Parts: sequence; structure tokens; C-alpha cells
Amino acid sequence: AKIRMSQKLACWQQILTTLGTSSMSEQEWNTFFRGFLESWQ
Amino acid sequence: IRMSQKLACWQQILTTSMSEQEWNTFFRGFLESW
Amino acid sequence: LDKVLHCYQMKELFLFVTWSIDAVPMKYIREAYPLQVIEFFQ
Amino acid sequence: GLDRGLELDKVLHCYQMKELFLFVTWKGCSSIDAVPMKYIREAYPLQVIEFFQS
Repeated sequence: AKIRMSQKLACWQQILTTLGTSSMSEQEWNTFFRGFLESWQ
Repeated sequence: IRMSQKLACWQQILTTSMSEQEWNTFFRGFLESW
Repeated sequence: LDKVLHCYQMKELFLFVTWSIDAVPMKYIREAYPLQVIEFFQ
Repeated sequence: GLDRGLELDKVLHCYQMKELFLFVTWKGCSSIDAVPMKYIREAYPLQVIEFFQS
């Protein structure tokens, strides 16, 4: 897999839209976002 | 469903390295998944 | 096996099934009881 | 839109949060979408199981 980061971000933005920002604290969101990145790896 | 049971399942999954904060955050996402 | 309750992905996908609730790779449960699995998924 | 009434092309990847997300492409589209597992799994229940089994 050699996906471009713009596409990864478009996905993350779709994720935020589906769950809603107000769904987690920012600490939480960050931990999951870091997991989302190492995910493609 | 009982919390002890869900917990037994989270441990059953994990059995088959995380930070303390990762573990907690992921486990909570695990619970509201249910 | 009666019900497939829920599922979670970590390394593999897992089903939480009853015949206590257990967590098992969907693959394993699938070959044995393919019906209830496809049915769960839909 | 993110579910744009197209036919599923592939299931590229997944990521488990409170909800399980599948990262899928659509036929003709060139873009990847995050779609909750439940939606996709009712819509295309077979290509999903394919993705998780293989």
C-alpha cells in the first residue's frame, strides 16, 4: 500500500464527520489519530 | 450485557504492547462499540 | 451456537458468540457455522 | 457525499474505533471513503467477509 496522505486526511475528516468532534476529548481523538496513522503502516 | 463479561472478552482479544493511556482509550472505544 | 452478538477488529475480526460470551476469530466460526455468520453480517 | 450511490469497488483497509471503519473505493471514482462497518456490511455483506477472511 502506497496511499497518499491527502486521501488519508480525507478519510479522517469523514471519520470526524461520522462520529462528531464532540464525541471525544482531544486527548482521545489524538490517541486514535496516531493509531489511524500507524494503521496504514 | 455485564461489564465483567465485556472485560473478559477485551482481555480474550488482547491475549491473541500498548501505553497505559492507549489501553484505556482503546478499551473505552471498545465499550461504546457495544 | 445460537447467537452472534457483536464483533470487533484488532488483528483479526472477532465475533462475540454464545452457545458465557466468547470472543473468536470470525474465520473459525464461519467455516463451522457459515449461515449464522453471513446472516449476522446482514 | 461519501455514500454516493455507486457500486462498491474495493475494500482497501480498516480501522477500529468506537465504530469499525472500512476504507473503500467505488467504481469509477478514484477516491477512498471511510464508511462505517455496519452500513457497508448491510449493503455488501459478502465482499466484507471476503475482506476479513482473506
